[PDB]
Amino acid sequence: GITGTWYNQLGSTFIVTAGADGALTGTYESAVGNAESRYVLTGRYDSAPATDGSGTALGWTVAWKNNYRNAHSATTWSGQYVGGAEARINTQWLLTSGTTEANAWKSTLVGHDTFTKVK
Amino acid sequence: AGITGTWYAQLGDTFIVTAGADGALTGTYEAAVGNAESRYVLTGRYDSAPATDGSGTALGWTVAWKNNYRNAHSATTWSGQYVGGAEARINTQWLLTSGTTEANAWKSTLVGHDTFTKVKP
Amino acid sequence: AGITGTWYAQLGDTFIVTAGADGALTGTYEAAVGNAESRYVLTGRYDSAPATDGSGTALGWTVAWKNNYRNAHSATTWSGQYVGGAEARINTQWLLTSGTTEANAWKSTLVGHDTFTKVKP
Amino acid sequence: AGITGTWYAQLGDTFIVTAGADGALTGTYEAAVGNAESRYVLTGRYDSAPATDGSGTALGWTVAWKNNYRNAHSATTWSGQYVGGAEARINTQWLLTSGTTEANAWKSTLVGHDTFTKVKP
Repeated sequence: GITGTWYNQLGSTFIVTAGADGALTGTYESAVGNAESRYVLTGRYDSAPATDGSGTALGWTVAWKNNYRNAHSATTWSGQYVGGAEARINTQWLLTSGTTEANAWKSTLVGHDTFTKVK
Repeated sequence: AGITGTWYAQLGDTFIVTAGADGALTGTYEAAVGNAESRYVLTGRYDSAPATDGSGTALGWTVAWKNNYRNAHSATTWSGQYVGGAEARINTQWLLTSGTTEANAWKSTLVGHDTFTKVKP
Repeated sequence: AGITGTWYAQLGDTFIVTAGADGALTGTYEAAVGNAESRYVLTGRYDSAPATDGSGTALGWTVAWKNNYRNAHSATTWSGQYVGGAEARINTQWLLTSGTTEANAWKSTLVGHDTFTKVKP
Repeated sequence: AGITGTWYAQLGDTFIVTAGADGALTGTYEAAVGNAESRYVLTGRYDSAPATDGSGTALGWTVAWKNNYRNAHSATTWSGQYVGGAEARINTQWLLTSGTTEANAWKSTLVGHDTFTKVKP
């Protein structure tokens, strides 16, 4: 259910491959923030989920550095894939910026993203 | 250079990571228990060209809590920064999401924080 | 300010709040079931002089999950912003902390999000 | 009785709180250098009849960052538990939401953690 292209509510495009033993690999393209073009993503998912109607736990990380720019920051998404006719990946995310020690307390933004298979 | 090696959490957990020249993090996370049955694959990303100014290096990684022995139907992501020097640290916040039914989705995700050091607590 | 009145969560919950002239939020939160054992005191604060540039109005509140009928030994805080207009919303993220032993403190806190609207979902 | 008094954050901030018989938290938060332009109203709730099994006492509170002297158009909520004994502490996680435009809403909310103690660190 997981492998393929996913779209967030704000325009961002997540292209992922789910490996048979739990690897997530792919690319992320953000429509907002200090970002441009595509960024490598890597993560993990539960490759043997329950069959009781539960979602499939997963997570991945993007470091906001590519050949175009470097935002000195990284976002992790943690959530679950929910299959069926209206399939979705429901996430919460943490975006941590590299900071000085004086600004560490404000290094990390939190949010949520629901991804769907259609725009 | 600074990131690659072994890191210890405040409560006994250990992880060993290699930081690739182009931003990959790969390694193993070992829950406090200490045995093989408590070792899990870790994968993530870091800023491989960080600011050269005394600021942290941004990073994140994921562990799905499934290995050859156990499966919690859960995954944790840590988001943070590495701070180098005599008392080097990785300061993180994490989210642990469990697979749930739709009715219980509201209570799927735990949040916390952890500081990792190069020496045991 | 547009905050005073009734708000509805995505999953059935209702709260009724008064926003005081000097930044107080006071009211009652009613869990989705809306029976008589589902009402709890809420208290919080908001920006009583927000920006006039089109920005939202920052606010937060807490409910401790104890009333005359039951005690869940837990508390939720919501942090967010009020957005006024034809489709007014309060956009929030929340943290629900349960009383735990030290051993289980790592799993004490759930995180989530909710959007409150002036009409039912 | 355990909660009422002065608490110190790791970073230098101070707050003074009274815990009411029926679950109210009321007080003042001081972000250094505390004189007045640094003092803010805090209000929240706590579990006034916590479990007797060794669990912490759940609580939460909000500060909107406006006073008679300044206004940051933001609000922080802390969610945590009070743990009593010789080394009493309030262990929290917090959310700080700023008023934003709709375009900037995605970056409206900071997350962190604060452990408060009865002696300054």
